[PDB]
Parts: sequence; structure tokens; C-alpha cells
Amino acid sequence: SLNPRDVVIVDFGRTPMGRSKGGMHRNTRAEDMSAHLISKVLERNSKVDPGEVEDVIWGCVNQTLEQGWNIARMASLMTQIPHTSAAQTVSRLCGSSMSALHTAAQAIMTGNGDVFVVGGVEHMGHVSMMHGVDPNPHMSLYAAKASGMMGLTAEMLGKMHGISREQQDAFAVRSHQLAHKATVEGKFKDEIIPMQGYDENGFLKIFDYDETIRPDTTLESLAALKPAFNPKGGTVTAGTSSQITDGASCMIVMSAQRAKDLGLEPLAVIRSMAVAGVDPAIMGYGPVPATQKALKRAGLNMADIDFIELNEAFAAQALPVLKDLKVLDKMNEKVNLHGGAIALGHPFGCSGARISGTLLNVMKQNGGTFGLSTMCIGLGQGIATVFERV
Amino acid sequence: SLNPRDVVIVDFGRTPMGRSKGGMHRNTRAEDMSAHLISKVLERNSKVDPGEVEDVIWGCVNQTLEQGWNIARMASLMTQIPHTSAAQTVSRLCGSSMSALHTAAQAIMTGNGDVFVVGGVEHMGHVSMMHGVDPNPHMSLYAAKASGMMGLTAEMLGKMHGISREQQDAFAVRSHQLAHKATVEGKFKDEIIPMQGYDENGFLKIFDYDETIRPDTTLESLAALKPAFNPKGGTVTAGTSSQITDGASCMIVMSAQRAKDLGLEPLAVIRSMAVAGVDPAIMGYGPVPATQKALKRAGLNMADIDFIELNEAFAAQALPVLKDLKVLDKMNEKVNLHGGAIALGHPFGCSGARISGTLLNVMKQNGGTFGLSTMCIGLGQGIATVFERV
Amino acid sequence: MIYEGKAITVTALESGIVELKFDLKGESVNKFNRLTLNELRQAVDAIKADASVKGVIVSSGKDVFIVGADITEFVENFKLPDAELIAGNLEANKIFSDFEDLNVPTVAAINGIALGGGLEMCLAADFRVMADSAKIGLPEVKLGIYPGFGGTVRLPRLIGVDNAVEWIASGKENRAEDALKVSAVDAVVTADKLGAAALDLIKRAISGELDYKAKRQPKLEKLKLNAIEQMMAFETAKGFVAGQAGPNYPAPVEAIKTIQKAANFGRDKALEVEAAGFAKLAKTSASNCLIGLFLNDQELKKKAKVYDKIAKDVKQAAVLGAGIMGGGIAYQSASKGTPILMKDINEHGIEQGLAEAAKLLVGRVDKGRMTPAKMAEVLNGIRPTLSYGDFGNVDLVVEAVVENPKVKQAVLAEVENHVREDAILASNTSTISISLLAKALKRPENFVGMHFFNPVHMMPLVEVIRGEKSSDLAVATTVAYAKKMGKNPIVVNDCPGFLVNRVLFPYFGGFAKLVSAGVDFVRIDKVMEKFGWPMGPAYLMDVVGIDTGHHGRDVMAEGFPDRMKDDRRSAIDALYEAKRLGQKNGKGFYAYEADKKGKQKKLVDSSVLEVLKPIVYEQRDVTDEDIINWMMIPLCLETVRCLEDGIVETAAEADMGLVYGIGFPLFRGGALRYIDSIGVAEFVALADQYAELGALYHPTAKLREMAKNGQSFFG
Ligand SMILES: CC(=O)SCCNC(=O)CCNC(=O)[C@H](O)C(C)(C)COP(=O)(O)OP(=O)(O)OC[C@H]1O[C@@H](n2cnc3c(N)ncnc32)[C@H](O)[C@@H]1OP(=O)(O)O
Ligand SMILES: CCCCCCCCOCCOCCOCCOCCOCCO
Ligand SMILES: CCCCCCCCOCCOCCOCCOCCOCCO
Ligand SMILES: CCCCCCCCOCCOCCOCCOCCOCCO
Repeated sequence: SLNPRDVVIVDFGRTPMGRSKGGMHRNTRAEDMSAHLISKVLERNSKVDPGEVEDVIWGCVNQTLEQGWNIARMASLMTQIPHTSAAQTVSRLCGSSMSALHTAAQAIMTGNGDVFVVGGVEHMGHVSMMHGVDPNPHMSLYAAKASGMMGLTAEMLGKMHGISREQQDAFAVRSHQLAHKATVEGKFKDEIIPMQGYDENGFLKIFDYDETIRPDTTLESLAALKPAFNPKGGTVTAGTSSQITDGASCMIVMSAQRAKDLGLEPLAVIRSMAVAGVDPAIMGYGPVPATQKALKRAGLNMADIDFIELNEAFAAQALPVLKDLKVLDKMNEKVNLHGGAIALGHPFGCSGARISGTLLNVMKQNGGTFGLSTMCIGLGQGIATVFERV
Repeated sequence: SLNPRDVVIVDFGRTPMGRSKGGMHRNTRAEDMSAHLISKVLERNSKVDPGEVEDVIWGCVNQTLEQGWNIARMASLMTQIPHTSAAQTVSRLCGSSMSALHTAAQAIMTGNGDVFVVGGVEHMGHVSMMHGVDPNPHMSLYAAKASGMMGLTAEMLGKMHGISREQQDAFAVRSHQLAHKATVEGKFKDEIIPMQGYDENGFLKIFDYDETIRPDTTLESLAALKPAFNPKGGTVTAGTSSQITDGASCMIVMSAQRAKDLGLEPLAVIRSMAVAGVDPAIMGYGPVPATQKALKRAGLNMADIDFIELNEAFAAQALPVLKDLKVLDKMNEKVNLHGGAIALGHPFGCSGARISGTLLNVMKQNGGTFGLSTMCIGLGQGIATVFERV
Repeated sequence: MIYEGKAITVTALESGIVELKFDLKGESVNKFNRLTLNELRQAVDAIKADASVKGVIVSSGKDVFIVGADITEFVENFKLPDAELIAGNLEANKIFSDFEDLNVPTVAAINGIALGGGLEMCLAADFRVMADSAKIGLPEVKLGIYPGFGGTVRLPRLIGVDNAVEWIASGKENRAEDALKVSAVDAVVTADKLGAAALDLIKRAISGELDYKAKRQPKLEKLKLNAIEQMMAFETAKGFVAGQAGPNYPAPVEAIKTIQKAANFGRDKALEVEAAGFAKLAKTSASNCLIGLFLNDQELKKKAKVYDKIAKDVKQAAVLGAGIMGGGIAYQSASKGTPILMKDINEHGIEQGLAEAAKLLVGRVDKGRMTPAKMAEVLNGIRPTLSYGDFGNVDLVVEAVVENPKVKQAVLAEVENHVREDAILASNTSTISISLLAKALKRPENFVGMHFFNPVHMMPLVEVIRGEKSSDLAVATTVAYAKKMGKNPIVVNDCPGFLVNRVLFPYFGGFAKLVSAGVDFVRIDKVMEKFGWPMGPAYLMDVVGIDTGHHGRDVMAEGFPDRMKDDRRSAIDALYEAKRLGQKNGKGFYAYEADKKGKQKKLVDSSVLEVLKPIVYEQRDVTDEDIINWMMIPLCLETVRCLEDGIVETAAEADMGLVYGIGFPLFRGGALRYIDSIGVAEFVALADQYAELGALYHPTAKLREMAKNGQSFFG
């Protein structure tokens, strides 16, 4: 049986991943997008009193304009969540959303709250990444400035492990294809929360799919693109890179005790959490260190993990991570079975919980027991989480 | 006796609080200011291997420009801290830095790391508060927009509890007076880490005091200022409000176990952590709820606390909080004995650990046992921490 | 068809969808007159009765959706008792309420202007589509009343308290972009694809994709605000408006009290609140004519329209003289899509102009508000020059040469020989007669006066001083050119001081008298700022400059010697004769010590008392209430004279010129409305006890005439 203070993920709900360059969310603020998600998710679960939510931990990166001033509370106030609750925004670049899950997890375990609402958001359309950036010259005194350009790191990490242009493009195809498949077959119906938006004609309508996905993506269509971060001899193209996407992901979390009391069947259970660091130059290698640390704390071997969710930053980084994790030959059998950030987009402050949430749906749907969700972080970081289906 | 996973604050070091309007830090980045602090603090404690630092949790609010893109890692990379460590930036407006202390505390308790480096920073000079703000109209559908103006909330909470213009100004004088004294008597020599800066003449020199403090602040000089947030019938003036200050605060934290092994005497020990919410309109009331929750978790009555550190956001809010906490008649005996944010400035992302750190020095210096550090947060929030000297 | 009226034609469409069209046959616009409201009733009942209907689309067959309301026919329905009045509006609201209760999707395809009742009709429907070139708002406040057709009910619950209070209390119009942001509108599209949007939207509501029922709910139930969140929201709103609206509160301070009470209520109960308060305003505050304010606005929207399309398109413009005023006129013309030429005599001038225009553009880019690519276009729009070789295709030319009758005449006459004959010329002078300058030119019909206020990019108002020989086309083009530059132009006839300035100094005359009466100016402006004025008299004088105000005094004294020629050294002469030239000098009524680039400080110092001693002729005692009279009365009366001498054509224009120029407290209406706020008959009485102060406090003959007759300026 479970222990009282064991972290349990009750539910998971994400928004339709829409393009940033004039996508379906071009007229929706990140705050509202988050507030609506949290609100709708709490509805499906009428047995978890919003007043019990000790805190709302939201992940976000470019915290300015719409996303500035603790968006966690800003989005929480427009929810059925009482004013008596708290909220904080956790930023760790890419792994923001996941760190959020960890913070609440540890809180629950230590007896500092019973019910939480974690997740993350990132509206790169209204608040682009290059917006408001002030490169500190002094950084070049301790680390290469180029390491700040995620793309170039993908190039470096790629060169090292030796991944051909074809190897990457082929990966992107597998991501798009699998994403479309899961979509059409309805493997996303449970996690995707229908949301209002505007089509290319300014008309109002509800989307329940991911605009980002491109089924026509073929090796032929990808081999036509030019190197995005290194014209003179590059492999990392816009096609093998994650998409600029506006989107939010939510997740209700609580202790097994307060959970067993509400008689609601768990979606999964957190067994181990881990964060690690690597050199900024090859930040894409962050997953392996973070994963190894998680597996040890979870007392598990990489082989004991049934399904894996590796956020696809670049085909040039995902592949190497999978190779060193010794599971590349098991890809099509248990690695991102619903596609990755290449086809589903990668909302910085959101992807953390999104990949983990989708990870649970894969396990539940395919009778998995142990699952793993990890992702590389900017400036040399990594994060991993090992869930469990009971 | 010791419990292996008990949170222990090893050391604490802050920067000299300098004015933002052309102060001593007008030529220093928030990143560097933070990096230097962390680096110097680690030096004083040569027995804690920087490599063991599982994660650096830094608090920051206006995360854009200099402070954007996970400043925790950006400032950690220029430190002797290895690239193998991790870093995250936690934002909860005012209580950002304190929440950071909580995150690490919980991590240590749950066995997800042994040594941490928490703190916060906020350079309101280079990254002003009103800079890059986009008020979401939708917020007015669930809460008054005016609640977004901290000042107005101070006015509202003030009127309710009935605090006269004299009562507030008198508090400001007490803050400045007590701050200057603590400075002159050297009750700050241990916590303030000398730091390079530039005087009003562009000259280079090291400051080891707080520019913000104004000893000449008298009831006469304060009664001359005009209402800052309500000209036609106001009490909250710039004199009773915290100062716009650029500054950083650091704090090395670890488990009692790994601490006992290093044979280094603890500075304090965390017993309880708490966060609570209130209505945005009277956000300044956040401390009382958060404090009560902390006292219950620490199994202590407000009377058991020897010293208290209440972040002086506004005299109009600090006083009411102290009254309901039923310790107003104990002020001069155990409340902010070294001044507050009114004389020491209030660096958003920094104040959290700063007031807590100062709290410890007060206890250590006055043979206190139980201490309490709490602060109000924007948009209706509160946070409290109860330390212990052993 | 389902219904074919003279104002509304409910035509059927595909899939059982019906289109309720607003087309007042015979008239130019659509409005809620008796006939229209009546047909709506018949229309709604028709659709309601027809069970085959599967949705309703509301449109307009005009250039505008539905403008205000022609209240002239609702006036007799206001003199009735408060019961037969509330129930009266209630019955009218039953229409919109029913349309809101139609068990079917309803969309409002806003094609154009939808003000007052026009917007209230839209707020009734579930969804609202809007053309990017349209505008919507509730300017009821300008009439002394607030929305009476559910406006104070639906808007607050649709876009939020704060947003509603703002939209209502101010009565400002709102563009598509803004209307969409606060969510007053659900979708904005190009005029061409408006119909398609409404149709495509409705079908998505019918299919069940869009929950039209869930979207309607918000304005049928209580507000989502906390009891505490309400106290904060309302008290702050009430407070801020209370201070800038003052004692006679029309729609501003009341609208909020109406929303604060109907807060925890649903539609029906909220309607009763709205109606009740509406009756109070009509029989108290606005009883001293709502008719006037309304018809006055009517005259304007038509006047602004007559000017609008007879006006010549200004594709190419130019300004004479760079530097301060030239750089602004060039900036404004450039930032609004109007290629302008910066003409001057020396290279040093062009430098100053280009510099200032650059400082403003960079100012926005250096924080995030303007695109670097945008700053490029604007800069290219401004074209420097020291000759007239390129003035060949310029349509309108503006002069900014130094204040000198002779010089300005030479320059103006000069440019007239280097531009098309059909080109319009305009001077930016402030103390020189336009009718005088025109005499130099050989084409006075094309010469008028375009008065901008320093800074050109800050101040909204732009006076269109019409000379005695100025053609309508000349004024029309100038007015339009001002509006295109994002300004608010007002036609004013040529006269010393024009409208604004001519009224601004008599106001200062009351101040000068106070200081001479031993009254502390610090206490004075604190009272005037508590009245609603942006800046205080003394503080303003410092900003403008004692040296400037000193010169202006002579300009007005010579103009109207009979009342503006005082002859006793005042604080104005004191400071000037004492080298205290104001803020620019660093010393005026206050001291200003500069911090750095963008900031300076207002300080107090007893050293100013010494200089003012010679001005004190009596240690007269005065209340903060009287202080307001010594100031306002002289200002109001002068406005009445500007209206009587024919400087401004309508009372409406006579007040906005003060609202946008001198900075007249907005929620107090204006100089003329303020008079009505007290009562013309009761105002003359007040003026008489202050008659011992001079001709500046003496009511006009026409004012005394309309005093006994119980006549007010708005009717
Ligand atoms: C560590 C972590 O977790 S995340 C790391 C951070 N990474 C990121 O944030 C993503 C980085 N990516 C980027 O910045 C951008 O996508 C870039 C720079 C790579 C590309 O942007 P741009 O230089 O503007 O090129 P752009 O995006 O306009 O190219 C689009 C073109 O590619 C084509 N294209 C893109 N994807 C595909 C595809 N899968 N199949 C076919 N064609 C495709 C489009 O059709 C389009 O062609 P068109 O212009 O003829 O219509
Ligand atoms: C810019 C102008 C703003 C227009 C907004 C209109 C607000 C004014 O409201 C007018 C008050 O309405 C009075 C109600 O009239 C009663 C007579 O009923 C008419 C017949 O309808 C009977 C339907 O059964
Ligand atoms: C209060 C009345 C004061 C009267 C002042 C009399 C001023 C009369 O002066 C006449 C104006 O002089 C014009 C100056 O001439 C300037 C010529 O500039 C030529 C620039 O050519 C540029 C070629 O690239
Ligand atoms: C007769 C010559 C004297 C010239 C003086 C002109 C007076 C006009 O002042 C212009 C300078 O502006 C600085 C003072 O600012 C006044 C504030 O008014 C704000 C307007 O508010 C508009 C609200 O809609």
C-alpha cells in the first residue's frame, strides 16, 4: 500500500498546441490561457475542493508583460480557486513546468500542504524569446557566449555523437507521424482540453487538436530545408528543431492520503525526482545526468522503465541522449509514442508538465508500470522524473 | 538532538543596500551582484565544497533583460560553483527569496540534495518595476484592478485598522533610527559583504553600509511629505513606504547530517514553513494568515517567538499586522530591531531571505531561541518562516 | 418576409437563421427613436413567435451601426413621476431583455459606429462581430445621464467592473483593437468579411461548438467580484471620480453607485437599479437640460461630418521652421502617415528639428513601444530642406516662424509663391491675429490658423482659428489634417487670445488677486488640484514661465482694455522684476533643482515671500470655497463672452477647448456646464457678491437676460 505523504498525480490537462506565427492563440493572453485551463481541469474533478489548494505552482520563462509579476497568482485569481490560496512562478527555462511538479511534490511529502495545482505556460507569440534580452558581457569570462544559442549547442552535441542530417530529419518525421496518429486515433482526447481560438480568418471557433503537427512532413520535404544555426555545414534545421508554440499545461497533485480519502483513483505516483547540470555548450546532454540520478534515487535500472518521454528540443540532441541512455534500439517500442516538441511545439514554461502528463497517458493506455519524463535545459541543465502506475 | 534531514542555515550574507536613483549599484548588473555575493559567501565557509551544491535557488521578480532567462543559473555560472550543479529562479513577488529557502528546505528534507545555495536579487534600477507591464483587462472581471497598486491597498488596509498619519511616520522614524544604530554599532558587519561600487562622482570604491538609511528622518521632515497614493486624504507617503533598492542576499543551506559531518556550527534551524492567501485589495494583511499557519505547524504560540522580522512594505500595513499578531506592545522589545524596508530598502526578489537572514543575526546577538520572519506579498499573499537557535 | 417595418426588416436566411436588419428607411442613420424601439418590439415578438428560427444575426444597412438615441422624443417621458418613469424604461428594457432571452444564438455584426443605445443593443446579443474600422462606446455622460438600456448592467458583467466604469464614466469611443482586448467584442475582421464572420460564427453556435448559453450567463447573474473586491473596486472608482467631477455629479459618480448596488443582483433586479438611478439624474442633475448637451453633440457629429468630406486630402505637408514647434509638427505628421518637409533658413535649425524628432522616436524604441522598422518609416517621412524647390506637391503648409507679425507675413507670403494655388496655408502663431497675417497673402481664402500646444506630441487640442476671409474648404482641410494626426480640432474665430489662452489668463487674474490679498499660493493650488485641475495656478505659471505669462498679460490687456488691463504690480511683475523667471530659470513661486536627464524637483522656500511682500495689499481672509470662485467665475464668464462675441460657435466647442487645452476638470464638463451645475440664475447671484473685484466678475447683459428667464446654456 501507499504511504500517507506519497505524491499522487490526480489528473492532467493541456491546451491545444497552436502555432505562434499567427496561430489559434494569437488573440489569447497567457494568463487567461492558464486560468481557463486550471479552471476547466478542476471541473472534471468535482471532488477536489479548490479551497484546499495550498498553492498553485506555475512554470514560465519570459516573465514580462503578460507573463510578468508572478503569473501563477495572476492566473489563479481568475479561477474558482479562493483568494486564500497562494501561487508562485518557477523558472528553470525549459524544465520550468517540471520543477513546478517537484516543488509541490516535496511540499506534500514534508507536510506543507495537501492539494496542489501545478503546471506551466508560455505564450511565445505575445512574449517572444528574443524579446527583452540583455547579454551580460561578463558571461564570456566564465563561459562561451555561443552556448547561449541553443541551436549551436545542438550542433556541437550532434557533431560529438555523430548524427547525420538524415538521422535527424528521419527523427522529425517519426515525431510528426506519431503525433498525427495519436491525434487521429484519439489518444489525445483525454488530455487535450477544448479551447476557444481564432482561425486564419479571425473567426471564433474551438480547437481540440494541435496546429503544430504537419502530417505532410516527409524525408524529402525535410531534406529541402537549409541549416538554421550553421549555413556552412550544418544539420540542425527548423524541421528538426522544436516549434515556437503558445500553450499551457495543468496538473492537479496531492498526497495519497488526502487522495485515498476522496476515493479518487490516481493517474500516477511520483517515485523519484532529479535535476543535474552539464556544460552550457552541450546543454542538450542534460537528460542523461538528470536521469541517472533519478534512477538511483528510484532504485531502478534504465531497463525497468516501460515508457520514455524525452522532450524533443532538436533531433541532434534527443538522439544522443537516447543512445547514451542505451535505449535507441528501443525507440519505436517505448520512446515518445505520441510525438515530440518537433510536431507538438515546445512552450518553454509549459513543456515540463506537458511531456510528463502525456507520459502518463501513454502508460495508462499501454498498461505500463514505470515511466520516465526528462528534458534538457538551457545553459547546461537537466531534469528527470520517474512516475509509477498503481 | 539532531534529525538527519533537518534543514540548517549555515551562513548568511547580503549586499550593501544602495539607492536605485543613481545609487552605488547603478553600474552593476543584477547577475554579477548575485554571482559575486554567492562566490564571496562560499569563501567564508571553505568547508562546504561548491561541487556538493545540488541546486542554487534564486528569487527574482521582474525577470527580463538582466534578470531574465533563469538568473539563478546565469549568476551561478560565474561562481566557483561547478557546471554540474543546477539552478532555478523562484518568483512570488515580494516573498520570492523566502520561497527559495522553503524549496531547498523541502528538498533537503525529502532527500533530494544535501547542500543548497538560496537567496534572491532585484536591481530595480536597471529593471524598474513599472517596466514592461501589460495589465490584463480580464482581471477586472474577478478582482479590482486597483488592488494591483500596492500603495492603494496600504491605504485600504490602513483605514480599516485605523492608523493615523502620525502613527505611520512615527514607525518610519523608528525604522531609520534603529537601522542607523545597528549600522554604527556594527550589528551589520557580519551579514553585509563589502562590495565594489561607484560614488556620486563615478569614482570606484567599496561600500559596506546602506545608502538607503536616512538618520535625519524626523517626524517633522516626514510630516512634510504629501500622500503618494491618494493626494486628497492619504497617509501613505514615500517616507512610510519601502525604498526602491538594488540588492542581493545569499544563504547557504544544508541538512543537519551533512552539516554535523563538516563540524560547522549552525546559524539557525528551520522548524516550520507557511504560505497563505488574502484578498488582493488588502494584500498587506498576508503576514497574519501565513504566520498563524506556521505557528501551528511549528507547534508554537506567538508568545514563544523571541524576535520578529516583518518586512516593512508600508507603515500602514506593518502596524496592522503587528496589532492582530498581538505584539504591537512588544515592538521595541522584539520587532525589527535593526530597521526595516523603509530604511533598508525593499528589493523585491531579495527581501525574502534578507529579512530572514537579519532575523538570525538578531537572535544570535540577543540570545534568542525562536524567531519569526514574515512578509506580505502583492496580489494577496503571505509567507512565514520560524527558525530556531540551537 | 417575417417582418418588414420602416426601420427594421427581419429577413430570413439559410438553415433557419434569421437576419434582423437595422435600416431606418428615409433617414441617413439608425437610432433608437420611438418608432425604432416600437418596431424592435414587433420584430422580437415575431422571431420569438416563429419556432422555425434557428438563430438571429443583427446587422445594419448604413455606414454606421446604430448611433446614440434621438432623445428629443423621450423628453416628455422624463417629466413624469419617478414611478411612471422607472417602469417606463423598464418596459423599454423588456425588449432587449427578451431579445437576450431568445432561445437561440444571436450575433451582432457591428459594421460601424455603435454608440449609446446602439451598443446596448449589441450587448444584448450573445456574440458580437466587429469591423476593424468601427467604433463603439457609451458617451451618455456628456448628456448628464448614464446608459438607460441595460448599459450599466451588461457591460460591467461582460468586460468587468473597472473596464465598465472607465468606458461609461468617460464616455469615450473605442476602436476595434481596444474593444476586442477588454472583450467587449468577440471577433474583429475587415469590413469585407464582416457578414461571413457573423454567419460562420452563428453556425458554430448552433452546431454546439460554441456554447452561446454559457456566454450569455455572465450578464444574467451577479458579478464575480468578492464582497471585499467590490468595496475596493467601487470605493476607488467613486473616489477618483468624486474628486475630478466635483459636487454636481452627472453620470460619472452615479453610474458607479448604480453598479455597486446592483452588484450582487441579476439582470432583472439590476435593471431596476439602473432605471431608478437614471430617473434621479434626469429630474435633478440633468433637469437643467439634457436636451442641450445632446443637440449640441448632434450639431457637432454633423459639422465634423460636413467638414469631413468636402475637405481636401493632405498627402503632402510641410512646416516652416524646425527646432521646438517645428520638430513636433513634423513628428506628429510623420508618425501618422503624412510626408512632411522641415523647411528652415540655416542648417543649425534642421539639426535641432531632426534631433528632437529622433529623440522621441528612440524614446519609444528604447523601452519597447515602437518598432525599429517603424522608426525608419517615420524618419523617412520627415524631409529636411532649406529651400522651396520641393514644395510643388504640398497640399497644406504650416508656419512656425518666430512670434513676429512682420516676419510671419513675409514668410507666409513667400511660400505662397512656391506652392499650388489650391494649397492651404496655416500659421501656428498664438498671440497674432490670423486676419492680420492673411492680409500679406494674395490668397487669404486658403489661409487659416492651426494652433498647436507645446509639446506638440503631448497636448491633444489644436485650435482652427478661422480668419475673416477664410474659406470653409480651408478650415475643413485643416480640421481633417488635425484629426489624422491623432488630435482633437475645434473651429474658433479669430480674436486676441483665441479661445483657450483668452480664457486661461482671466483665470490667472483671479489668482493674481488672491496673492495680492495675502493668500498663500501653495494653499491656492492645493485647493485647485482638489477641485480637479491637473496643475495648480502657481505651479502652472512656473511651467509656462513668468517671463512668458508676463508677455501674454500685455497681449490680453491691449486686446480687451475694458476688463483685462489691471494696473497694480502683482506676483507676476514681482517674480519677473526679481529675476525669478519660473521653472526654466529654476525659480518661480517654487524652486526647481534638477536631478538628471529626465527628472527635476518642486521645492518650497520662504525666500519667495520677500519678493511677494510688495504685492500684498491686504491680509484678507478667505475660505477654500471662495478661492475657487475668484478663479472659476472669471474663467467661466470669459467663456460666455467668447460664445457671445462669436469666437466659438457652439457651447459644446466652447467647453472641450478648455478640457483639452487649459486642462479643465473633465468630469465637471466644462466652463459652461459648470455654470449649469450651479444654475445660470444662481450663478449670476454668486457673481454679484464678487463684483467688488472688477469687470472680470461682472455677468454679461445676455447672461443677466437669460438669468431671469430661467434659461441655461444647454437649451
Ligand atoms: C532545450 C529545450 O528544451 S528547447 C531549445 C530551444 N529551441 C527553440 O526555441 C526552437 C528554435 N527554433 C527557432 O528559433 C526557429 O524555428 C528557427 C530559427 C530554427 C527557424 O526560424 P526562421 O529562421 O524564421 O525560418 P522559418 O521558421 O520561417 O521557416 C519556415 C519554413 O520551413 C518550412 N517547414 C518547417 N517545418 C517543416 C516541416 N516539418 N516539413 C516541411 N516544411 C517545414 C515551412 O513550410 C516554411 O517554408 P515557407 O517559408 O516556404 O512556407
Ligand atoms: C448618445 C445617446 C445615448 C443613447 C442611449 C439611450 C439612453 C437613454 O434612455 C432613454 C430612456 O428611455 C425611456 C423609455 O421610454 C419609454 C417609452 O417606451 C417606448 C415604447 O416602447 C414600448 C415597448 O412595449
Ligand atoms: C516687433 C516687430 C519686430 C520687427 C522685426 C523686423 C524683422 C524683419 O526681418 C526680415 C526677415 O529677414 C529674413 C532673413 O532672410 C533669411 C534668408 O535665408 C536664406 C536661406 O537660403 C538657404 C539656401 O539653401
Ligand atoms: C499668451 C501667450 C502665453 C502662452 C501660454 C500658453 C499656455 C498653454 O500652456 C502650454 C504649456 O503646457 C504646460 C502646462 O501643462 C498644462 C496641463 O494641461 C493638461 C491638459 O489635460 C488635457 C486633458 O484632456
